[PDB]
Order: sequence, then structure tokens, then C-alpha cells
Amino acid sequence: SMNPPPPETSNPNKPKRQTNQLQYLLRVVLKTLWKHQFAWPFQQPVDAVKLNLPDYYKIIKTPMDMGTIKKRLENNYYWNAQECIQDFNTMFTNCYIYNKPGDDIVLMAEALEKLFLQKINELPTEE
Ligand SMILES: CC(=O)N1c2ccc(-c3ccc(C(=O)O)cc3)cc2[C@H](Nc2ccc(Cl)cc2)C[C@@H]1C
Repeated sequence: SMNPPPPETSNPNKPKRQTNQLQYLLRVVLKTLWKHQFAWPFQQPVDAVKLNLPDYYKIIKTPMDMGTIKKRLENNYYWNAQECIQDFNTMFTNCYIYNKPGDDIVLMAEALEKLFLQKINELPTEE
């Protein structure tokens, strides 16, 4: 089977900006999660060819990963923090939906999600 193309990371038809909250999401939140020992499976799109999981993209039609989120932040793709936070949650939700409750990857996602929530709890005021 084949992989789908990755989620778009820059769209010339879609308005772009930077906010101090989106800066915090890249510089503090994503940066902290990216170098966690459990981050690596989430640093790029799920590769259903490499993993030989032809049902992954039958079940998950809105994939998301931290590599995509990082690129989106780098490209000012998000207009606000809520769009970025939603993508992080889509990434976690996809993981919990596809994988079984006791799987290594689920425990890894749960650890990253706990840390994510700790970090976004101090999202700064908009300047
Ligand atoms: C995110 C998610 O739900 N899944 C996922 C995604 C990517 C990779 C993965 C990523 C990169 C490599 C690699 O660089 O070789 C290998 C596997 C693996 C997985 C998950 N598998 C897995 C991850 C970690 C450990 Cl310790 C054991 C099994 C399955 C799942 C589809």
C-alpha cells in the first residue's frame, strides 16, 4: 500500500501571521516535547509503508504529527494558538484511536500529552 501526502505546511491561499502565543508554542512547548525520549515516533507522519499498516489511513483520515506542527509554526501557518493546540490534540487522539490501550506507543503519547498540558497551562497573554 501507499502513504498519503503529508498535511500541508504552507498554503499561499491561507493567511499567515506570528503571535507571541504561537512563538511560545514553538520555542517552549514544541521545543520541550521534541527532545523528549518518547518524541521520535511523533516527529514525522505515520509511515504505513515502513510499518506495513495498510489499515492506518483507512482508520485515520485526519493524520497529524509534531513534524508537521513544527513546520506549520515555522511557516506562520497558524492564525492563532487554538489551531495549533487542536493539531497537537488531533495527533494524540489519532494515536489513542488507532492503537490498543496497553501499547508502548499509547504510554508514550500519554507521557507527552501530560507534559504538553503542563506547558500550555502557561500560554502567555497576547501582546
Ligand atoms: C504514532 C503512532 O501511532 N504509531 C507509530 C508511528 C511511528 C512509528 C515509527 C516512527 C519512526 C520509526 C523509525 O524512524 O524507524 C519507526 C517507527 C511507530 C509507531 C507505533 N509503533 C511503536 C512506536 C514506538 C515503540 Cl517503542 C514501539 C512501537 C505504531 C503507531 C502506528
